Amino acid sequence: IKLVRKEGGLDDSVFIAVKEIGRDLYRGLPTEERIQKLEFMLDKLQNEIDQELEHNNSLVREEKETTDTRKKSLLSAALAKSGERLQALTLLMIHYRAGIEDIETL
Amino acid sequence: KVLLKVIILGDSGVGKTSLMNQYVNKKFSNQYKATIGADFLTKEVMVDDRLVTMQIWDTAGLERFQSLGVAFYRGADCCVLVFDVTAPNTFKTLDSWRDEFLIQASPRDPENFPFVVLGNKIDLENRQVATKRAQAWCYSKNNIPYFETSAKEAINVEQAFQTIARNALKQET
Amino acid sequence: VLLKVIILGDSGVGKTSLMNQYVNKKFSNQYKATIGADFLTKEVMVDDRLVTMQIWDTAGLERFQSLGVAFYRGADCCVLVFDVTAPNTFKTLDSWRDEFLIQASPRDPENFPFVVLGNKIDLENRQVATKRAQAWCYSKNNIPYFETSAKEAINVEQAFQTIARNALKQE
Ligand SMILES: Nc1nc2c(ncn2[C@@H]2O[C@H](COP(=O)(O)OP(=O)(O)OP(=O)(O)O)[C@@H](O)[C@H]2O)c(=O)[nH]1
Ligand SMILES: Nc1nc2c(ncn2[C@@H]2O[C@H](COP(=O)(O)OP(=O)(O)OP(=O)(O)O)[C@@H](O)[C@H]2O)c(=O)[nH]1
Ligand SMILES: [Mg+2]
Ligand SMILES: [Mg+2]
Repeated sequence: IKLVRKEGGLDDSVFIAVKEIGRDLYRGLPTEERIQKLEFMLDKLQNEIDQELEHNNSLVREEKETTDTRKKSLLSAALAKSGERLQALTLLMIHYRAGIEDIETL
Repeated sequence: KVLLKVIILGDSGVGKTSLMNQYVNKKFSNQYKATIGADFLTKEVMVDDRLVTMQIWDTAGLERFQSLGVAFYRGADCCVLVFDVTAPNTFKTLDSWRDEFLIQASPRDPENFPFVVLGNKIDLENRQVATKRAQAWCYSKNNIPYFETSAKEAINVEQAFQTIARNALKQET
Repeated sequence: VLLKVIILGDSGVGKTSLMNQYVNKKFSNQYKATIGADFLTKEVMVDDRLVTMQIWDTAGLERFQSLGVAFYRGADCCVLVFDVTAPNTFKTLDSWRDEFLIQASPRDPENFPFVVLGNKIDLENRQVATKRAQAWCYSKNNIPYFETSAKEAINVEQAFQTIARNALKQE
Protein backbone atom coordinates (compact mmCIF):
# COMPACT_ATOMS: atom_id res chain seq x y z
CA ILE A 1 0.00 0.00 0.00
CA LYS A 2 1.03 3.69 0.02
CA LEU A 3 1.92 6.77 2.05
CA VAL A 4 -1.10 9.10 2.10
CA ARG A 5 -0.22 12.77 1.61
CA LYS A 6 -2.13 14.98 4.07
CA GLU A 7 -1.25 18.66 3.70
CA GLY A 8 -2.53 19.63 7.15
CA GLY A 9 -1.85 16.33 8.89
CA LEU A 10 -0.47 15.99 12.40
CA ASP A 11 2.96 17.37 13.28
CA ASP A 12 5.62 16.39 15.85
CA SER A 13 4.35 18.94 18.34
CA VAL A 14 0.99 17.21 19.00
CA PHE A 15 2.58 13.92 20.07
CA ILE A 16 5.24 15.69 22.15
CA ALA A 17 2.55 17.74 23.91
CA VAL A 18 0.25 14.84 24.82
CA LYS A 19 3.26 13.02 26.31
CA GLU A 20 4.61 16.05 28.18
CA ILE A 21 1.24 16.75 29.81
CA GLY A 22 0.46 13.05 30.26
CA ARG A 23 3.63 12.57 32.29
CA ASP A 24 2.04 14.55 35.16
CA LEU A 25 -1.38 12.87 34.93
CA TYR A 26 -2.87 12.44 38.41
CA ARG A 27 0.26 13.76 40.07
CA GLY A 28 -0.76 14.51 43.64
CA LEU A 29 -2.39 11.16 44.28
CA PRO A 30 -0.47 8.56 46.32
CA THR A 31 1.88 6.45 44.20
CA GLU A 32 -0.52 3.58 44.99
CA GLU A 33 -3.75 5.23 43.78
CA ARG A 34 -2.07 7.01 40.85
CA ILE A 35 -1.04 3.77 39.15
CA GLN A 36 -4.52 2.39 39.90
CA LYS A 37 -6.37 5.21 38.14
CA LEU A 38 -3.97 5.15 35.17
CA GLU A 39 -4.39 1.40 34.65
CA PHE A 40 -8.17 1.82 34.82
CA MET A 41 -8.05 4.51 32.13
CA LEU A 42 -5.78 2.50 29.78
CA ASP A 43 -8.07 -0.52 30.12
CA LYS A 44 -11.18 1.56 29.45
CA LEU A 45 -9.48 3.23 26.47
CA GLN A 46 -8.44 -0.13 24.98
CA ASN A 47 -11.99 -1.50 25.24
CA GLU A 48 -13.32 1.63 23.58
CA ILE A 49 -10.71 1.48 20.80
CA ASP A 50 -11.53 -2.22 20.28
CA GLN A 51 -15.24 -1.47 20.00
CA GLU A 52 -14.70 1.38 17.54
CA LEU A 53 -12.15 -0.62 15.53
CA GLU A 54 -14.68 -3.44 15.12
CA HIS A 55 -17.27 -0.96 13.84
CA ASN A 56 -14.54 0.44 11.56
CA ASN A 57 -13.69 -3.00 10.14
CA SER A 58 -17.40 -3.69 9.56
CA LEU A 59 -17.66 -0.45 7.57
CA VAL A 60 -14.60 -1.47 5.52
CA ARG A 61 -16.09 -4.90 4.67
CA GLU A 62 -19.41 -3.36 3.64
CA GLU A 63 -17.84 -0.62 1.49
CA LYS A 64 -15.82 -3.25 -0.43
CA GLU A 65 -19.02 -5.22 -1.12
CA THR A 66 -21.38 -2.36 -2.07
CA THR A 67 -22.18 -1.62 -5.71
CA ASP A 68 -24.73 1.14 -5.05
CA THR A 69 -22.88 4.45 -5.44
CA ARG A 70 -25.14 6.28 -2.97
CA LYS A 71 -24.64 3.71 -0.21
CA LYS A 72 -20.91 3.57 -0.93
CA SER A 73 -20.66 7.35 -0.49
CA LEU A 74 -22.48 7.12 2.85
CA LEU A 75 -20.27 4.25 4.03
CA SER A 76 -17.15 6.25 3.16
CA ALA A 77 -18.24 9.24 5.23
CA ALA A 78 -19.06 6.99 8.18
CA LEU A 79 -15.67 5.28 7.81
CA ALA A 80 -13.96 8.68 7.74
CA LYS A 81 -15.68 9.75 10.95
CA SER A 82 -14.84 6.42 12.58
CA GLY A 83 -11.22 7.10 11.58
CA GLU A 84 -11.28 10.53 13.24
CA ARG A 85 -12.67 9.08 16.47
CA LEU A 86 -9.94 6.43 16.43
CA GLN A 87 -7.25 9.12 16.08
CA ALA A 88 -8.53 11.01 19.13
CA LEU A 89 -8.84 7.81 21.18
CA THR A 90 -5.33 6.70 20.21
CA LEU A 91 -3.87 10.06 21.17
CA LEU A 92 -5.73 9.86 24.51
CA MET A 93 -4.22 6.41 25.06
CA ILE A 94 -0.76 7.79 24.26
CA HIS A 95 -1.53 10.58 26.78
CA TYR A 96 -2.23 8.11 29.59
CA ARG A 97 0.64 5.82 28.52
CA ALA A 98 2.97 8.71 29.30
CA GLY A 99 1.65 8.67 32.86
CA ILE A 100 2.60 5.01 33.19
CA GLU A 101 6.02 5.63 31.63
CA ASP A 102 6.48 8.46 34.15
CA ILE A 103 5.99 6.04 37.05
CA GLU A 104 8.52 3.54 35.68
CA THR A 105 11.25 6.04 34.85
CA LEU A 106 11.06 7.06 38.55
CA LYS B 1 -26.48 2.13 17.07
CA VAL B 2 -25.37 5.70 16.27
CA LEU B 3 -22.50 7.08 18.36
CA LEU B 4 -22.54 10.81 19.11
CA LYS B 5 -19.32 12.43 20.35
CA VAL B 6 -19.82 15.58 22.45
CA ILE B 7 -17.02 17.96 23.50
CA ILE B 8 -17.59 20.14 26.59
CA LEU B 9 -15.55 23.36 26.67
CA GLY B 10 -15.23 26.43 28.86
CA ASP B 11 -13.07 28.07 31.53
CA SER B 12 -11.73 26.20 34.54
CA GLY B 13 -14.25 26.14 37.37
CA VAL B 14 -17.50 26.73 35.49
CA GLY B 15 -18.81 23.20 36.22
CA LYS B 16 -17.97 21.16 33.10
CA THR B 17 -17.02 17.99 35.01
CA SER B 18 -19.99 18.42 37.36
CA LEU B 19 -22.48 18.80 34.51
CA MET B 20 -21.16 15.59 32.89
CA ASN B 21 -21.16 13.65 36.17
CA GLN B 22 -24.66 14.86 37.04
CA TYR B 23 -26.08 13.92 33.64
CA VAL B 24 -24.35 10.54 33.38
CA ASN B 25 -24.00 9.44 36.98
CA LYS B 26 -26.87 11.41 38.64
CA LYS B 27 -24.33 12.40 41.32
CA PHE B 28 -23.02 15.80 42.33
CA SER B 29 -19.94 16.66 44.36
CA ASN B 30 -20.06 19.86 46.41
CA GLN B 31 -16.29 19.42 46.78
CA TYR B 32 -14.22 21.20 44.11
CA LYS B 33 -12.41 18.38 42.26
CA ALA B 34 -10.55 20.14 39.44
CA THR B 35 -10.11 18.18 36.21
CA ILE B 36 -6.79 16.50 36.09
CA GLY B 37 -7.06 14.13 33.17
CA ALA B 38 -9.01 14.21 29.96
CA ASP B 39 -11.74 11.59 30.08
CA PHE B 40 -15.09 10.79 28.53
CA LEU B 41 -18.25 9.15 29.85
CA THR B 42 -20.78 7.14 27.84
CA LYS B 43 -24.57 7.00 28.20
CA GLU B 44 -27.38 5.46 26.16
CA VAL B 45 -30.09 8.00 25.35
CA MET B 46 -33.36 7.84 23.43
CA VAL B 47 -33.75 10.58 20.82
CA ASP B 48 -37.44 10.70 19.83
CA ASP B 49 -37.48 6.98 19.08
CA ARG B 50 -33.89 6.12 18.22
CA LEU B 51 -31.61 4.79 20.92
CA VAL B 52 -28.15 6.33 20.47
CA THR B 53 -24.88 6.26 22.39
CA MET B 54 -23.57 9.60 23.63
CA GLN B 55 -19.86 10.00 24.48
CA ILE B 56 -19.25 13.11 26.56
CA TRP B 57 -15.63 14.31 26.47
CA ASP B 58 -14.21 16.39 29.34
CA THR B 59 -10.81 17.42 27.97
CA ALA B 60 -10.02 20.80 29.56
CA GLY B 61 -7.95 21.12 32.73
CA LEU B 62 -6.25 23.81 34.82
CA GLU B 63 -4.84 26.14 32.14
CA ARG B 64 -5.38 26.41 28.41
CA PHE B 65 -1.70 25.85 27.45
CA GLN B 66 -2.79 22.52 25.98
CA SER B 67 -3.03 22.31 22.23
CA LEU B 68 -4.65 18.99 23.11
CA GLY B 69 -7.81 20.02 21.26
CA VAL B 70 -5.89 19.19 18.09
CA ALA B 71 -5.60 15.65 19.44
CA PHE B 72 -8.98 15.18 21.08
CA TYR B 73 -11.71 17.21 19.36
CA ARG B 74 -11.68 15.37 16.02
CA GLY B 75 -14.80 13.39 15.20
CA ALA B 76 -17.09 15.46 17.43
CA ASP B 77 -20.76 15.88 16.49
CA CYS B 78 -21.56 18.66 18.96
CA CYS B 79 -19.75 21.15 21.18
CA VAL B 80 -21.15 22.32 24.51
CA LEU B 81 -19.97 25.76 25.70
CA VAL B 82 -20.25 26.27 29.46
CA PHE B 83 -19.90 29.44 31.51
CA ASP B 84 -20.58 30.34 35.14
CA VAL B 85 -23.42 32.86 35.38
CA THR B 86 -21.76 34.28 38.53
CA ALA B 87 -18.42 35.01 36.78
CA PRO B 88 -18.84 37.34 33.78
CA ASN B 89 -15.27 36.75 32.65
CA THR B 90 -16.16 33.09 31.93
CA PHE B 91 -18.87 34.36 29.59
CA LYS B 92 -16.41 36.80 27.96
CA THR B 93 -14.19 33.93 26.76
CA LEU B 94 -16.97 32.00 24.95
CA ASP B 95 -15.91 33.36 21.54
CA SER B 96 -12.40 32.03 22.02
CA TRP B 97 -13.63 28.55 23.04
CA ARG B 98 -16.01 28.37 20.08
CA ASP B 99 -13.30 29.59 17.66
CA GLU B 100 -10.73 27.18 19.18
CA PHE B 101 -13.04 24.26 18.50
CA LEU B 102 -13.81 25.40 14.95
CA ILE B 103 -10.11 25.82 14.15
CA GLN B 104 -8.85 22.67 15.84
CA ALA B 105 -11.67 20.27 14.96
CA SER B 106 -12.35 21.60 11.44
CA PRO B 107 -15.97 20.39 11.13
CA ARG B 108 -17.35 19.82 7.66
CA ASP B 109 -19.90 22.68 7.75
CA PRO B 110 -18.63 25.15 10.37
CA GLU B 111 -21.59 27.54 10.23
CA ASN B 112 -24.18 24.82 10.88
CA PHE B 113 -22.20 22.79 13.42
CA PRO B 114 -24.29 22.14 16.56
CA PHE B 115 -23.26 24.21 19.57
CA VAL B 116 -25.15 24.40 22.84
CA VAL B 117 -24.51 27.03 25.53
CA LEU B 118 -25.02 26.28 29.21
CA GLY B 119 -25.00 29.04 31.78
CA ASN B 120 -24.21 27.11 34.91
CA LYS B 121 -24.60 27.74 38.76
CA ILE B 122 -28.06 29.34 38.82
CA ASP B 123 -28.64 27.91 42.29
CA LEU B 124 -25.92 30.31 43.65
CA GLU B 125 -28.76 32.87 43.22
CA ASN B 126 -26.12 35.41 42.02
CA ARG B 127 -26.60 36.26 38.39
CA GLN B 128 -23.87 38.53 36.95
CA VAL B 129 -24.69 37.53 33.34
CA ALA B 130 -28.30 38.28 32.46
CA THR B 131 -30.47 35.71 30.68
CA LYS B 132 -31.23 38.15 27.86
CA ARG B 133 -27.52 38.88 27.51
CA ALA B 134 -26.53 35.23 26.93
CA GLN B 135 -29.48 34.77 24.58
CA ALA B 136 -28.41 37.76 22.49
CA TRP B 137 -24.88 36.36 22.13
CA CYS B 138 -26.31 32.93 21.31
CA TYR B 139 -28.74 34.33 18.75
CA SER B 140 -25.92 36.12 16.96
CA LYS B 141 -23.91 32.87 16.77
CA ASN B 142 -26.21 31.29 14.17
CA ASN B 143 -29.05 30.93 16.67
CA ILE B 144 -27.71 28.28 19.06
CA PRO B 145 -29.82 27.21 22.07
CA TYR B 146 -29.10 28.52 25.54
CA PHE B 147 -29.86 26.75 28.84
CA GLU B 148 -29.43 28.01 32.37
CA THR B 149 -28.39 25.04 34.47
CA SER B 150 -27.37 23.88 37.90
CA ALA B 151 -25.21 20.80 38.09
CA LYS B 152 -25.55 21.08 41.88
CA GLU B 153 -29.36 20.97 42.01
CA ALA B 154 -29.78 19.12 38.66
CA ILE B 155 -31.64 22.13 37.28
CA ASN B 156 -32.15 21.81 33.49
CA VAL B 157 -29.42 19.11 33.24
CA GLU B 158 -31.59 16.36 31.73
CA GLN B 159 -33.26 18.95 29.47
CA ALA B 160 -29.97 20.42 28.22
CA PHE B 161 -28.47 17.08 27.29
CA GLN B 162 -31.64 15.88 25.57
CA THR B 163 -31.36 18.89 23.25
CA ILE B 164 -27.61 18.23 22.92
CA ALA B 165 -28.39 14.67 21.76
CA ARG B 166 -31.09 15.77 19.31
CA ASN B 167 -28.99 18.48 17.66
CA ALA B 168 -25.94 16.21 17.52
CA LEU B 169 -28.07 13.59 15.78
CA LYS B 170 -29.75 16.05 13.40
CA GLN B 171 -26.60 16.90 11.39
CA GLU B 172 -25.54 13.43 10.27
CA THR B 173 -25.36 11.44 6.97
CA VAL C 1 21.60 16.10 18.87
CA LEU C 2 18.29 14.29 18.30
CA LEU C 3 17.78 11.68 15.56
CA LYS C 4 14.32 11.28 14.01
CA VAL C 5 13.74 7.80 12.57
CA ILE C 6 10.47 6.76 10.93
CA ILE C 7 9.34 3.20 10.21
CA LEU C 8 7.31 2.53 7.04
CA GLY C 9 5.75 -0.50 5.40
CA ASP C 10 2.58 -2.50 4.89
CA SER C 11 0.22 -3.30 7.73
CA GLY C 12 1.06 -6.54 9.54
CA VAL C 13 4.74 -6.74 8.59
CA GLY C 14 5.94 -6.07 12.16
CA LYS C 15 6.86 -2.37 12.35
CA THR C 16 5.46 -1.93 15.87
CA SER C 17 6.86 -5.29 17.04
CA LEU C 18 10.33 -4.34 15.81
CA MET C 19 10.25 -0.99 17.63
CA ASN C 20 8.93 -2.57 20.83
CA GLN C 21 11.51 -5.38 20.70
CA TYR C 22 14.37 -2.93 20.29
CA VAL C 23 13.32 -0.37 22.94
CA ASN C 24 11.30 -2.38 25.49
CA LYS C 25 12.91 -5.85 24.81
CA LYS C 26 9.38 -7.26 24.67
CA PHE C 27 7.28 -8.96 22.01
CA SER C 28 3.57 -9.74 21.85
CA ASN C 29 1.81 -12.24 19.59
CA GLN C 30 -1.45 -10.32 19.46
CA TYR C 31 -2.08 -7.73 16.77
CA LYS C 32 -3.01 -4.16 17.70
CA ALA C 33 -3.26 -2.01 14.59
CA THR C 34 -1.31 1.23 14.74
CA ILE C 35 -3.57 4.26 14.28
CA GLY C 36 -1.82 7.44 13.26
CA ALA C 37 1.65 7.30 14.80
CA ASP C 38 3.61 7.17 18.05
CA PHE C 39 7.25 7.47 18.97
CA LEU C 40 9.58 5.95 21.55
CA THR C 41 12.84 7.55 22.68
CA LYS C 42 16.13 5.73 23.20
CA GLU C 43 19.65 6.82 24.03
CA VAL C 44 22.02 5.03 21.67
CA MET C 45 25.80 5.06 21.58
CA VAL C 46 27.36 6.06 18.26
CA ASP C 47 31.22 5.95 18.26
CA ASP C 48 31.48 6.59 22.00
CA ARG C 49 28.78 9.23 22.46
CA LEU C 50 25.14 9.11 23.51
CA VAL C 51 22.67 10.52 20.99
CA THR C 52 18.93 10.56 21.56
CA MET C 53 17.01 8.51 18.99
CA GLN C 54 13.32 9.27 18.41
CA ILE C 55 11.76 6.23 16.72
CA TRP C 56 8.42 6.96 15.01
CA ASP C 57 6.08 4.02 14.41
CA THR C 58 3.39 4.72 11.79
CA ALA C 59 0.15 3.24 10.51
CA GLY C 60 0.57 0.72 7.70
CA LEU C 61 -3.15 0.97 6.89
CA GLU C 62 -3.83 3.93 4.61
CA ARG C 63 -7.08 4.99 6.25
CA PHE C 64 -5.35 5.28 9.67
CA GLN C 65 -2.54 7.58 8.52
CA SER C 66 -2.62 11.10 9.88
CA LEU C 67 0.93 12.55 9.67
CA GLY C 68 1.34 15.71 7.61
CA VAL C 69 3.93 16.67 5.03
CA ALA C 70 5.90 18.77 7.53
CA PHE C 71 6.48 15.67 9.67
CA TYR C 72 8.21 13.70 6.93
CA ARG C 73 10.47 16.65 6.04
CA GLY C 74 12.19 16.28 9.42
CA ALA C 75 12.97 12.57 9.17
CA ASP C 76 16.71 11.78 9.36
CA CYS C 77 16.41 8.11 8.40
CA CYS C 78 13.58 5.98 7.04
CA VAL C 79 13.23 2.26 7.81
CA LEU C 80 11.38 0.14 5.22
CA VAL C 81 9.88 -3.07 6.56
CA PHE C 82 8.43 -6.06 4.74
CA ASP C 83 7.40 -9.61 5.68
CA VAL C 84 9.47 -12.42 4.12
CA THR C 85 6.36 -14.61 4.08
CA ALA C 86 4.28 -11.98 2.22
CA PRO C 87 5.64 -11.10 -1.25
CA ASN C 88 3.10 -8.30 -1.79
CA THR C 89 4.74 -6.43 1.12
CA PHE C 90 8.06 -6.69 -0.70
CA LYS C 91 6.42 -5.66 -3.99
CA THR C 92 5.16 -2.37 -2.50
CA LEU C 93 8.52 -1.23 -1.10
CA ASP C 94 9.08 1.01 -4.14
CA SER C 95 5.92 2.97 -3.49
CA TRP C 96 6.71 3.48 0.21
CA ARG C 97 10.21 4.72 -0.62
CA ASP C 98 9.12 6.92 -3.55
CA GLU C 99 6.10 8.46 -1.82
CA PHE C 100 8.26 9.26 1.20
CA LEU C 101 10.87 10.95 -1.01
CA ILE C 102 8.16 13.08 -2.64
CA GLN C 103 6.85 14.23 0.72
CA ALA C 104 10.21 14.58 2.48
CA SER C 105 11.85 16.20 -0.60
CA PRO C 106 15.40 15.84 0.72
CA ARG C 107 18.01 18.04 -0.90
CA ASP C 108 19.82 15.05 -2.46
CA PRO C 109 17.01 12.48 -2.58
CA GLU C 110 19.00 9.62 -4.07
CA ASN C 111 21.38 9.40 -1.07
CA PHE C 112 18.75 9.70 1.65
CA PRO C 113 19.35 7.17 4.45
CA PHE C 114 17.14 4.11 4.13
CA VAL C 115 17.45 0.79 5.91
CA VAL C 116 15.40 -2.24 4.88
CA LEU C 117 14.26 -4.96 7.29
CA GLY C 118 13.00 -8.31 6.07
CA ASN C 119 11.01 -9.48 9.05
CA LYS C 120 9.50 -12.72 10.36
CA ILE C 121 12.38 -14.98 9.29
CA ASP C 122 11.45 -17.23 12.21
CA LEU C 123 8.48 -18.39 10.18
CA GLU C 124 8.62 -21.39 7.92
CA ASN C 125 7.92 -21.17 4.17
CA ARG C 126 9.47 -17.78 3.54
CA GLN C 127 8.47 -16.60 0.06
CA VAL C 128 10.97 -13.80 -0.64
CA ALA C 129 14.56 -14.98 -0.88
CA THR C 130 17.50 -13.23 0.74
CA LYS C 131 19.34 -12.68 -2.55
CA ARG C 132 16.19 -11.25 -4.18
CA ALA C 133 15.76 -8.63 -1.46
CA GLN C 134 19.52 -8.00 -1.53
CA ALA C 135 19.35 -7.40 -5.29
CA TRP C 136 16.61 -4.81 -4.78
CA CYS C 137 18.48 -3.04 -1.99
CA TYR C 138 21.65 -2.98 -4.09
CA SER C 139 19.81 -1.47 -7.05
CA LYS C 140 18.53 1.38 -4.80
CA ASN C 141 21.92 3.00 -4.09
CA ASN C 142 23.06 -0.02 -2.07
CA ILE C 143 20.97 0.55 1.05
CA PRO C 144 21.58 -1.73 4.05
CA TYR C 145 19.45 -4.83 4.39
CA PHE C 146 18.82 -6.88 7.54
CA GLU C 147 16.77 -10.03 7.95
CA THR C 148 15.06 -9.83 11.34
CA SER C 149 12.70 -11.59 13.69
CA ALA C 150 10.89 -9.39 16.19
CA LYS C 151 9.39 -12.56 17.69
CA GLU C 152 12.83 -14.07 18.45
CA ALA C 153 14.88 -10.84 18.57
CA ILE C 154 17.10 -11.87 15.66
CA ASN C 155 19.22 -8.98 14.30
CA VAL C 156 17.02 -6.36 15.99
CA GLU C 157 19.87 -4.79 17.97
CA GLN C 158 22.20 -5.00 14.97
CA ALA C 159 19.65 -3.41 12.62
CA PHE C 160 18.91 -0.40 14.84
CA GLN C 161 22.62 0.21 15.47
CA THR C 162 22.97 0.70 11.71
CA ILE C 163 19.79 2.80 11.64
CA ALA C 164 21.34 5.11 14.24
CA ARG C 165 24.59 5.46 12.27
CA ASN C 166 22.60 6.21 9.11
CA ALA C 167 20.44 8.80 10.89
CA LEU C 168 23.59 10.66 11.99
CA LYS C 169 24.75 10.97 8.37
CA GLN C 170 21.79 13.33 7.76
CA GLU C 171 22.23 15.09 11.12
N1 LIG D 1 -23.18 26.13 43.57
C1 LIG D 1 -22.92 25.44 42.46
N2 LIG D 1 -21.63 24.97 42.37
C2 LIG D 1 -21.24 24.27 41.30
C3 LIG D 1 -22.16 24.00 40.29
N3 LIG D 1 -21.51 23.27 39.35
C4 LIG D 1 -20.22 23.08 39.73
N4 LIG D 1 -20.04 23.70 40.96
C5 LIG D 1 -18.79 23.76 41.73
O1 LIG D 1 -17.81 24.49 41.00
C6 LIG D 1 -16.51 23.99 41.20
C7 LIG D 1 -15.92 23.68 39.83
O2 LIG D 1 -16.48 22.45 39.39
P1 LIG D 1 -15.92 21.58 38.18
O3 LIG D 1 -17.10 20.75 37.71
O4 LIG D 1 -14.68 20.77 38.48
O5 LIG D 1 -15.60 22.69 37.05
P2 LIG D 1 -14.91 22.41 35.65
O6 LIG D 1 -15.63 23.25 34.62
O7 LIG D 1 -14.87 20.96 35.22
O8 LIG D 1 -13.45 23.06 35.65
P3 LIG D 1 -12.15 22.55 36.38
O9 LIG D 1 -12.43 22.28 37.85
O10 LIG D 1 -11.10 23.64 36.36
O11 LIG D 1 -11.68 21.35 35.58
C8 LIG D 1 -16.69 22.77 42.07
O12 LIG D 1 -16.54 23.20 43.41
C9 LIG D 1 -18.15 22.41 41.93
O13 LIG D 1 -18.62 21.81 43.12
C10 LIG D 1 -23.47 24.46 40.38
O14 LIG D 1 -24.24 24.19 39.45
N5 LIG D 1 -23.91 25.20 41.49
N1 LIG E 1 6.29 -14.86 13.76
C1 LIG E 1 6.52 -13.55 13.79
N2 LIG E 1 5.48 -12.67 14.02
C2 LIG E 1 5.70 -11.33 14.06
C3 LIG E 1 6.98 -10.82 13.87
N3 LIG E 1 6.86 -9.47 13.94
C4 LIG E 1 5.55 -9.14 14.18
N4 LIG E 1 4.82 -10.30 14.25
C5 LIG E 1 3.37 -10.49 14.47
O1 LIG E 1 2.71 -10.04 13.31
C6 LIG E 1 1.52 -9.34 13.60
C7 LIG E 1 1.68 -7.91 13.09
O2 LIG E 1 2.71 -7.23 13.80
P1 LIG E 1 2.72 -5.62 14.05
O3 LIG E 1 4.03 -5.23 14.67
O4 LIG E 1 1.49 -5.16 14.77
O5 LIG E 1 2.66 -5.10 12.54
P2 LIG E 1 2.61 -3.58 12.07
O6 LIG E 1 3.63 -3.55 10.96
O7 LIG E 1 2.97 -2.62 13.20
O8 LIG E 1 1.14 -3.41 11.48
P3 LIG E 1 0.33 -2.03 11.38
O9 LIG E 1 0.26 -1.35 12.73
O10 LIG E 1 -1.08 -2.34 10.92
O11 LIG E 1 0.94 -1.09 10.37
C8 LIG E 1 1.36 -9.37 15.10
O12 LIG E 1 0.43 -10.39 15.40
C9 LIG E 1 2.73 -9.73 15.63
O13 LIG E 1 2.57 -10.50 16.80
C10 LIG E 1 8.05 -11.70 13.63
O14 LIG E 1 9.23 -11.32 13.45
N5 LIG E 1 7.80 -13.06 13.60
MG1 LIG F 1 -13.51 19.80 35.31
MG1 LIG G 1 1.90 -1.16 14.09
